[PDB]
This record gives sequence, structure tokens and C-alpha cells, in this order.
Amino acid sequence: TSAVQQKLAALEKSSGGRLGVALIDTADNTQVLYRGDERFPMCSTSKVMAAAAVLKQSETQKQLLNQPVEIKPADLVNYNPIAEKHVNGTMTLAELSAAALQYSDNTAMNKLIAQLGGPGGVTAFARAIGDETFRLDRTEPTLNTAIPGDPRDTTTPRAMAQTLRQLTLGHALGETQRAQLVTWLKGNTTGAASIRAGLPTSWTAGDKTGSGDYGTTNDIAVIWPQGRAPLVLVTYFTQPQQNAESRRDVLASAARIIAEGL
Ligand SMILES: O=C1c2ccccc2C(=O)N1CCc1nnn[nH]1
Repeated sequence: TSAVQQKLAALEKSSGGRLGVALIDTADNTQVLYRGDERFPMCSTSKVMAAAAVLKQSETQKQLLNQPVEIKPADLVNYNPIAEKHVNGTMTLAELSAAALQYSDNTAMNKLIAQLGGPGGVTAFARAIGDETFRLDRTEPTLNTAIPGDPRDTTTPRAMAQTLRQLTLGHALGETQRAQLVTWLKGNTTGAASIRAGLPTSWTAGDKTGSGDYGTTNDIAVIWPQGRAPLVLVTYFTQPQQNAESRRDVLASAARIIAEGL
């Protein structure tokens, strides 16, 4: 047990919930894990895997991101800030990917999942890039039920950090596609209160947040510290009661502990 792990344990104890953290520092490829091999509900952090899977498809179909997808009134789910503007029309796969990643649009995610042949198609892509832990079982919104002990729609912090590293900094995607994913993540609108709130302001980052029942509050980030090689950081958090409040501040606190420990 490390000093950073003990600080994370104290944060967890004061939070009332269960915290999972995985850091990869690409300066030396070392890792800091806290409950790194425990499963957590991914919620909208799973949108990264779906968008990446569509990017991979686009490597053999140059025009795929320009392909239209019909948005019908019946398609709208519980959080559709972009898709609601386009009902009875179409959005391209690029537009859907940007909406899913940067606005956390749940209808957009469902269209990505459908383009991959269902939740299992997203899982298949995870396996193809070496992630043997990730599982997507359901569509939006039920993938956010986040029931304690339920393996559906879960991963571990260790696995998600590795995957995010391979996707954004490694060679899981072609260069153009990797750059597009990074561009999308860096343009996220939802992240200022989560991991990035705990980082020095001079640093830059891209991230994808998630939230669900059981006060589940998540964030996954690729981070460029000032004068340092990039980091990948996953912070997952979930609580014992179904109607628990979101705790983005806990993710910010975890990130600050990690940053102060470098
Ligand atoms: O922001 C929400 C939200 C609020 C209330 C109920 C359900 C949802 C919901 O699904 N999303 C989008 C998903 C999300 N992304 N980052 N945190 N939550």
C-alpha cells in the first residue's frame, strides 16, 4: 500500500461510497491503482468505446463519418440535448459521435451502438483491442441502472485506463482516427467539475464523464501536464443507495491526490 493509496482510502471513507482509480503515467508507464480490479458501472464513460469502434470502422470506409442516420421521435431517450434538435431528420455518424462524447447525448449513443450491431458489438471491439474486461450489455438508458454487484455494463479502472491509453496515445486506431478521438475528448463540455477540477489549471486534458443510479459518478481522462509526458486517469465512484446524489467533487479530490503525488 502506497501513500497515494492511503490518501485515496481516506477520501473514500469520508465519501460514504466506493471509489476506483487507475492512473497510467506514460513518463515511465507506472500505475497507481485503487480498487483497480473491482468492477464499476461505466455509465456514459462507455461512449468512448462506442465512438472508438465507429472510428475503427471508418478506417476501411473513408466516408463512414458522413453517413446519415435517421432520428425519429420514438428514438429519444432520457438525455438528448443534441438529438432532440434533429428529430424527423438525420445526423451523420460524426455528428452522433461528437454529440455522444462532448454532450453525453444518450440518443446519440444508441445510434452508435446500433451501427456496431448492438451492445455486444461494442464489447467485440473492446476484445479486438485487447480489453478482456469491458462489457456492454444494454442500450441507453438502462445501461445506467448501476445496481451494486450487477456485472452488466461494467469494467475495472485498470482495464479502462489501459484501453483509453491505447485509443488516445497508442496504436489501437489509425493516426487520423486517434487524432479525431483526442479532438473530441478535448472539446468535452461536461468535465470541468470532475477530474479536471483537481488538476493544475496550466495542464490540458480531454475527458468523458458518466453518471447513473446509485449516485454513480465517473470520469475518464487523458491529461497533458505542464512539462510532463501524458497521463491517463480513470475515476469511478458509486454509492449504496439508489437515489444518491452525484459527487463530482469526489472525482476532483481523487485527481488532486494523484496530481500531488507525481
Ligand atoms: O446528465 C445526465 C442525467 C441527469 C439526470 C438523469 C439522467 C441523466 C443522464 O443520463 N445524463 C447524461 C449522462 C451523463 N454524462 N455525464 N454524467 N451523466
